[PDB]
Amino acid sequence: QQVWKLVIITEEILLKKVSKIIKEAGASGYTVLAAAGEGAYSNIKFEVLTASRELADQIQDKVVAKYFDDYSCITYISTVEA
Amino acid sequence: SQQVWKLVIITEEILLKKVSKIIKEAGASGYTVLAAAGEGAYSNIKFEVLTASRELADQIQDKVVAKYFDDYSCITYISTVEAL
Amino acid sequence: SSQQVWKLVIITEEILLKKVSKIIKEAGASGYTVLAAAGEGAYSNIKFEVLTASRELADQIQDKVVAKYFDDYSCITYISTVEALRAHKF
Ligand SMILES: Nc1ncnc2c1ncn2[C@@H]1O[C@@H]2COP(=O)(O)O[C@H]2[C@H]1O
Ligand SMILES: Nc1ncnc2c1ncn2[C@@H]1O[C@@H]2COP(=O)(O)O[C@H]2[C@H]1O
Ligand SMILES: Nc1ncnc2c1ncn2[C@@H]1O[C@@H]2COP(=O)(O)O[C@H]2[C@H]1O
Repeated sequence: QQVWKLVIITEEILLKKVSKIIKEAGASGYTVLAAAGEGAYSNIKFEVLTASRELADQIQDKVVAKYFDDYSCITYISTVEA
Repeated sequence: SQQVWKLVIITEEILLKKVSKIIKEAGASGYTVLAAAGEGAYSNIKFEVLTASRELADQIQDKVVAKYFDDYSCITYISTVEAL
Repeated sequence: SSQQVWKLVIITEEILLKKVSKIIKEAGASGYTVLAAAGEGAYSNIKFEVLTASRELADQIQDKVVAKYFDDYSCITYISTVEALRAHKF
């Protein structure tokens, strides 16, 4: 019941593209919340729970490779108990 | 100092008052709600409830899941954090 | 391939947005995220999330906000750890 929580915080423009990467990669779902900040609720925070670290890592590695340079994004991973 | 538990519940908006009732009636210090959307559209809510005792978190959790999980789209998980 | 970073959360009334933001930046944080929130102790609270690679940085921010506002406003704070890619700077 120990799963991994992937977080992606990125510009709101990427809502469909990032949720595509999540859905296709095989995640059972995702959560998304409106967010603001610096680095106006112009961003979104993705939360993807996955049964395996490797899946979380694969989603993050694709999102980062495709979008980290041309859009402002951060991402991190933690573990939770389900 | 002091390790507390973070119970997260994600359910749809209409359970807001019934779930908050369960949290308060279980004797939690309080709770935090954020608006959220997702797939498993922004008419779901995310509860976060922090508790000194994993006991308290687990009861609140089972009582919510018993009453509503089968009939409503709903997820939950627990982690630990460091409070003051 | 991963590095430990600390995540500081502060939940306060929305009116404290400008003051708390300024305390985060003045301590040298690379950034912060804010979400709108409601709760009990409609979305008239705010949740800050501040990631940093030094627990000392997180401790300074937390100590200053607690000292300044936790008497006069209803707030909570906590800290946990997360993992980030080494390639990223926090
Ligand atoms: N794997 C997952 N990761 C993160 N959030 C999820 C996951 N599965 C379900 N959820 C959340 O739980 C909610 C249940 O109802 P919804 O499908 O409307 O929206 C869902 C998401 O917000
Ligand atoms: N035990 C708890 N778990 C989660 N959040 C809390 C808890 N106690 C207080 N809070 C949050 O702290 C906030 C302080 O102001 P409010 O009472 O408006 O709303 C409160 C909640 O958002
Ligand atoms: N150190 C940090 N802690 C928390 N959030 C951050 C940090 N750095 C950047 N962010 C978030 O990542 C977002 C990236 O785009 P923005 O610059 O619009 O706003 C940023 C913040 O919301």
